[PDB]
Amino acid sequence: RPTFYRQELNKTIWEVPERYQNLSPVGYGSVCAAFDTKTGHRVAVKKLSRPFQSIIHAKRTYRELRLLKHMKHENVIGLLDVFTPARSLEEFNDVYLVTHLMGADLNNIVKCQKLTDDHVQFLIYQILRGLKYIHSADIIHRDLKPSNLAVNEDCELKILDFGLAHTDDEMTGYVATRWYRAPEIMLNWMHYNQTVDIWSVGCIMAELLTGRTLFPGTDHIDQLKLILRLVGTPGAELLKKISSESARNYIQSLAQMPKMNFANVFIGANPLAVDLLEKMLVLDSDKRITAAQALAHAYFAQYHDPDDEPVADPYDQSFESRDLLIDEWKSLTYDEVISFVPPP
Ligand SMILES: COC(=O)[C@@H](C)c1cc(OC)ccn1
Ligand SMILES: [Cl-]
Ligand SMILES: [Cl-]
Ligand SMILES: [Cl-]
Ligand SMILES: [Cl-]
Ligand SMILES: [Cl-]
Ligand SMILES: [Mg+2]
Repeated sequence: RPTFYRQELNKTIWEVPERYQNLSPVGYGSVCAAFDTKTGHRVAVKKLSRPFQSIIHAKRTYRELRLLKHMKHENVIGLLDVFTPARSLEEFNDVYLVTHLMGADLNNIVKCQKLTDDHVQFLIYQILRGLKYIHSADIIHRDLKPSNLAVNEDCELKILDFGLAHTDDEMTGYVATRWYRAPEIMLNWMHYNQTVDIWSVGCIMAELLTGRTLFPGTDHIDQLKLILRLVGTPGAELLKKISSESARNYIQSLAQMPKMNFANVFIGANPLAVDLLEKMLVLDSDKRITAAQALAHAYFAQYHDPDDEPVADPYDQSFESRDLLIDEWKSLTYDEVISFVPPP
C-alpha cells in the first residue's frame, strides 16, 4: 500500500497516493489535473461523488469500473489507476479513477480548423477502428459526439465518456446532446443495438466535411423532420419493426418523401466520402454498414491495415441482469479496485 496524503481543494477533501503531485481542480464527480511521478504523464484524477448512495448509483459505479478496466486499445480511453484510501471493506467509501489528461476535443478543431479530406479520412478511420474493438466485446457506446472524442496535435484520436445510462431534461430542445442520436433511440421505436453508434459516426463525418451540424433540431419532432427529408420516409418493411402503435400512427401521418441526392447535399466532397455516408445514414438499422465493413471501404485505402485493427477480449456483462443489495454492489466494486493491475 502506498502512502497517502490529504488536502482540501475547493471544498473537497482529496486523499491520494504520494505519486500524484501538484493537484489542480479542472471541473458524477470532481476532477483534478495532476502530475504522475511514476509514469511521467499528466493525468486526470476523478473522485466519484456519492458512489454508493442507492442501489442504482452503486450499480452504476460498478458498471463504470468494469468497463474502464476492460478497455485496452489505442483509440479508446483506458484506465491508468484506480484507488481508495480505505484499508478494509468495512471503511470503504471513496473511489478515485485516473486517466490520461486530455486536451482538445473534436469541437476544438472542427470549429477552429480547416480540414483537408486527408484529415477527415484519418479522424473517421480512427473512430471506426476503436468502434470495431468496442463492438467486438458486445459493448454499445450510445453517446458518440464531438465532445466525447479527444484529439491531439498529431490528429490522433481517442473515444471517451461511454454511455453509462442521460436524463429527460438533458435531451430537450436545441441541444447537441441529441443531434447525434439515431432516430430509433431518440423516439424509443424499438430495442436498439450497436448499429446506433454507426448513425452517430455518419453525423460526425458530415459535420467534418461541411463545418455544420447535420441535424440541428430544435426538439425531437423537428429533428425527425430534418432526418426524414434527407434519408426519405420509411417503407412498410421498417414500419413493421416499430413497436409502438402510436409511433407508427404518427409516422404514417407525415407525407412521403424520397431519399435526397447526397452529392447535391455534400457539394464538392470526395465521391468515396459521399458513398460511405449513404451507407451509414440508413434509416433501417438492420441495413447500416458495420464498423468492420466500413474499415474496408475504399475511402480509407491509405490507412486500412487488416493486421493492425484488433478485437477485444470477451466481456462478461451478466451482472446487468442481476439483482443485488447496495452492500453487495459495494463489495464487488471493492474487489475490482483491489485486483487492478496497471498497464506496462
Ligand atoms: C404500410 O406502409 C406505410 O404505411 C408506408 C408506405 C408509409 C410511410 C409513411 O411515412 C411517412 C407514411 C405513409 N405510409
Ligand atoms: Cl505513491
Ligand atoms: Cl488511454
Ligand atoms: Cl474510503
Ligand atoms: Cl458535442
Ligand atoms: Cl404523401
Ligand atoms: Mg463528455
